[PDB]
Amino acid sequence: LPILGVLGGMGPVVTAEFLKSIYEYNPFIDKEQESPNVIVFSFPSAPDRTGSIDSGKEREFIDFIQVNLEHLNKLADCIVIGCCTAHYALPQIPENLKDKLISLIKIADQELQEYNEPTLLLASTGTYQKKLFQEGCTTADLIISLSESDQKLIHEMIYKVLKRGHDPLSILRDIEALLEKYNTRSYISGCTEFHLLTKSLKLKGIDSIKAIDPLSTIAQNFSQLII
Amino acid sequence: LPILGVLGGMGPVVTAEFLKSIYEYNPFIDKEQESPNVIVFSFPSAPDRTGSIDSGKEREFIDFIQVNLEHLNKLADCIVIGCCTAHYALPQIPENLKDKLISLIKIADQELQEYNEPTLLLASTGTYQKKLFQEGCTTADLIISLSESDQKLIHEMIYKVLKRGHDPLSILRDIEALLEKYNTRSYISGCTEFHLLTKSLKLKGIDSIKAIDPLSTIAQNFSQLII
Repeated sequence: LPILGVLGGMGPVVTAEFLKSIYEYNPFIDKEQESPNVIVFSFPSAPDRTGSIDSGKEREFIDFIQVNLEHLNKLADCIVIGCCTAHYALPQIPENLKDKLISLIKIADQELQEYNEPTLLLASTGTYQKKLFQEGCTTADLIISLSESDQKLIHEMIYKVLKRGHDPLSILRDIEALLEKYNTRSYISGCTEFHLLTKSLKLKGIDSIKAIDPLSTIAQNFSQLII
Repeated sequence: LPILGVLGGMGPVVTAEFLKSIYEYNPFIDKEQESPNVIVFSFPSAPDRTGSIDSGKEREFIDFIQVNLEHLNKLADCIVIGCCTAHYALPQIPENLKDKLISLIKIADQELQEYNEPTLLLASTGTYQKKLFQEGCTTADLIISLSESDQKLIHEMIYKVLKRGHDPLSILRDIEALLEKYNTRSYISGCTEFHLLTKSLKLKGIDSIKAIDPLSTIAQNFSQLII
């Protein structure tokens, strides 16, 4: 039986919501015993990702990621790091600890390739500084980058609303204004906390916005992805 | 930093909801880095608990519990098995694998001691057959037992509604009728899926029912319990 390992806690609110998504998207038919097997390491003590870039302390963060990948390699068959910015550490991690890894950047890339329309990357300044989507996606030409000022506003939404567990729909107007400003109807969840927004839109039946949301995709396609 | 280990997946819907409860009850003040560190083994492939009792296959179930306690003993500082019925396996498990264990039966017992009023045990036939609450609680005299017929109705609620992720408030009328039938205003979540009901009551501000709910208690008192 295949086990998904989740290096989580970045942040904890979205980590818990992702685990919930896994079972919401894979309801069992007859017995509970059919349902996805998942190991979650929800460690919010993980250093601030953008903080680790803005200060000099990338080594500290990379070690955190490496030690926990060592654990999860022994326990799980596939691994996901529940944080986009955190993927910046991967070039420094030995290749053996990334054999089972499913990249959120690549999941986003595959989805955007099918959608094939310009889409607004909603992400932290850290994710933008490290150019994770621009350097990782075959569909980089379809990715619209936020300006520096709008990146800082996304930061506020992430830290003041989403990470603190407040209603994700409270930022919907700010998001719709951004989409209108950048002339698109789609966003990429370039920050995992936008899984929370994506769920809230789906719950309300708001189909006007296309969300390229890697965590929703992983949950939805668990059967096929997790081998 | 103290880590809670959760042997979960019994069932998965309540396991995910419990992890969510942990962060809902412990909102951070300044930084995310303050928040609870938790390892969840959500393995729904765990054999049916009552099924393992009704068939002859307790050994199979005990081994499942033992192998995963071996893992979590190395990783966590405190351990919780997210299933009341599953506690029946503990007498067969070596004493070294239970040093870090926090019993849901004991958490319920401590709470009932403070409340000090008769309370209806909502639990599976398996939990009743094994007499986990009657044999484990100092406050056993305050525990009202469901009749055999009403135990089977609780079974239906658990399997048809709660485990399948349907709205826990859909069984509220049946629960209120039971409380009235047994002449009390309190229940014990003798089955972990009643954490889902407890959350739903709290969300709606229904204060007329007292829920002795071990998972809510563990989430709420994480700081003090998890050492």
